[PDB]
Amino acid sequence: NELRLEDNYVPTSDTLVVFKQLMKLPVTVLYDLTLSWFAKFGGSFDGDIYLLTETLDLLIEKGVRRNVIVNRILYVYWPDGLNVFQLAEIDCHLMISKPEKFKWLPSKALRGDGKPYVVKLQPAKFIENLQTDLAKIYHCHVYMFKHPSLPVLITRIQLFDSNGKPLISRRPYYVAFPLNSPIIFHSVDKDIYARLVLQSISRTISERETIIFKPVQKIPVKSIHNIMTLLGPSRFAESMGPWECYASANFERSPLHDYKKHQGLTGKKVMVREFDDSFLNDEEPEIRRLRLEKNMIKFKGSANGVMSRYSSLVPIEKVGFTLKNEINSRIITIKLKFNGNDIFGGLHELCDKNLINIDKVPGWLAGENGSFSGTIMNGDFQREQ
Amino acid sequence: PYTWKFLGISKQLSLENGIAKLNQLLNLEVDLDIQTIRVPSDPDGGTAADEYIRYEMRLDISNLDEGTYSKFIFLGNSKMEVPMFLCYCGTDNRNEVVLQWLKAEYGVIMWPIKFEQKTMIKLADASIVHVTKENIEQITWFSSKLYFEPETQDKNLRQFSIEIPRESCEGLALGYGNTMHPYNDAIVPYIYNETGMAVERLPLTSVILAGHTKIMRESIVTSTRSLRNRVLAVVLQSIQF
Amino acid sequence: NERLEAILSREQNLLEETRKLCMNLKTNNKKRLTEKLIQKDLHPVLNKAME
Amino acid sequence: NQQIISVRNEIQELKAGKDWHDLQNEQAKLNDKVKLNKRLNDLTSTLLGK
Amino acid sequence: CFLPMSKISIALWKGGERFNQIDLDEICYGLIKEYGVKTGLKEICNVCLFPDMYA
Repeated sequence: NELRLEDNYVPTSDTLVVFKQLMKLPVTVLYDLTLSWFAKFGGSFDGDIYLLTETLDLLIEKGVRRNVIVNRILYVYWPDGLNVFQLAEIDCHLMISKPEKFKWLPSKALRGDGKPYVVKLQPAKFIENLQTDLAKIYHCHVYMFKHPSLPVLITRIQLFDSNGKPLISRRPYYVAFPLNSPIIFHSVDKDIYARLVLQSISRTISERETIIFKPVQKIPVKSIHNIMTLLGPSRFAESMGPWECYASANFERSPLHDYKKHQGLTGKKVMVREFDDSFLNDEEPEIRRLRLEKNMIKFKGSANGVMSRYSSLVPIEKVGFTLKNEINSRIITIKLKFNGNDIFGGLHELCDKNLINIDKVPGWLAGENGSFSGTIMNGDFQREQ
Repeated sequence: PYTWKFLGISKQLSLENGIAKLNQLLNLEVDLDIQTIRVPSDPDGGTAADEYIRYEMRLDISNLDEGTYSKFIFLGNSKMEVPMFLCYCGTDNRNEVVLQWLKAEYGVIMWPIKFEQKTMIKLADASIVHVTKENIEQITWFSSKLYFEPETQDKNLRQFSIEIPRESCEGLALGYGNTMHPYNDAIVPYIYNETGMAVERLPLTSVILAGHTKIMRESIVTSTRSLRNRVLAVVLQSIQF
Repeated sequence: NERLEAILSREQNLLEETRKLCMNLKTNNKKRLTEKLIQKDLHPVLNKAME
Repeated sequence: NQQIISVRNEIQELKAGKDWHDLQNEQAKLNDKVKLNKRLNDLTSTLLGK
Repeated sequence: CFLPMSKISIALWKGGERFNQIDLDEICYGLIKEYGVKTGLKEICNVCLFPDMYA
């Protein structure tokens, strides 16, 4: 059952798609990349490692464009094609550089009666166990790397199908494992291959007891950094929006700190709000700056703000809110649908333009439960699946 | 789906002046309709201010050709500033030939019709209300939804919608009580009552009823056979100063 | 096709064994629930517990 | 392929189902309850009778 | 742990005769587990001290 692919294998790939893909990379990452590539697989160049150094050094010393070096890589050093390990390294640097282009989707791990289970994934064991299970079904080549700035482990999985005399590659599948969290991030794809990969991952983790994977949400998240704050292990996972200051915990100092600069002793100046409805009937620049600051606190949680200034901590693309209430001994419901880039950020400026009243802003509309489309019932928010 | 193009009149004109001389330029027969009815602004009583005169005719011979069908519906007053307006549907040469003929006849000049939030919502009130042959007013309800398109930088919030099931519409008007303007006292305040957004201040794109009408500021779209009378009257007051 | 055919036959055999064990466990649980504690030998201090 | 997938899906579903684990749970409670009654009845006969 | 820890156990005698300390441990472990500490200790006296109330 040697269906796994070694590092020396050269899968078939179109030279045109890889031609434009390498153009997106800067010269500095295309320089050192080929140097490690020659140190592992060699090349068709008539020289050793040292000769390939000054020849490539001359190109970067001349400030030459990105096009010619890509042509040299594709048609001179490796004219036949690119290896499977070689292809995986390219996507590794693209993930680190620009993470906005790649989708993500959460998944919760449950076992037994439903208690959440924290994953204790190990790199060495997971590589062979996943390969062994998928060897009998398809050709599998798994390569995982640790995120440089985050504790999340990113796993790259590809499936190969036979045909062009040899086989060809398919679309990749990405699975992200947080360091310590019961939630698994994975790329969204509705394919028969995608279902097999996710199911096989559940089995190899369930060596102790049976574990099921359930999709928490339907709408994907644009960035890995954004999805790490909302659902990964962090202090901002639950408290957000108006409660963002609690996660930062900057307002309260240590009990052993000096008492001279205490908030209670110093005090603060705030605007007296009027509970009488004068918004429908509709200046001091000292009162105007308070009006802008009142909207500043409600949508971000702090007067200074935590990261122009209208952007939120994490953008949300789609939210669906259903509000239910009982009037005249019967249920009255209304459905609100939103769409945009930063829905909660966009709602902030509408208060700045005095289009909507800031006092009568519900907590869910303010920005609480970011990216959680749910139904509000009797003043409480319930997750909708 | 029939799209209606709206249009106003500068000063009151007479249209039945020369139906014989409106045809030879067009080379086919056009009929005439003379009609006036009561439009009760208040159910208790009505003054002489609702005295309305309406004209209607068409330009066609072929009933099979439903696509090439157009109607010119006139209605208006004679005592306020703007006497009347007009509306038409469909695209054809017949939608303008008469229009030039009274371009150079009476000296009235036209202008596109402008709608904003103060008017757009109240049109659905006249659309949903019904009148029977016994002068009894009952309301046929529809699940209205609203379209909002706020202008913003970064396109952070470019379009959002509010949908109301109209059984919940039923539960709102009954709570307020018997009202002749359901969207004054059951619907529009309730959106501000719960979510705190002012519908009128926000830029509104469309108000959609459940399979009856299609209201947008640029043009009104309705799947009915012909437009009603309360709709035209409320349009007239709205465009009045 | 031949190798995967054996895999299909092997997995469904384990599938039947596990399901028939669960069905047997359900029948055994009903057997243990009745005739073992509701009869006359019940303990009055456990009668409140059974209430 | 889906024949393998569909079968494998319900292999995990039956083992990870709440009902199957409930059968395991009810086994422990039923075995414990009969044990307590047997011992508690045994001592009462010993304490009072010969 | 570091918080204070409390232990509960019982022992009974019949005119100076010591009972088996083994079987008396389960009957006190499960009786107060199924009814709580507050109520569980009440029927310990009801069973040990009032055996004729059962017969």
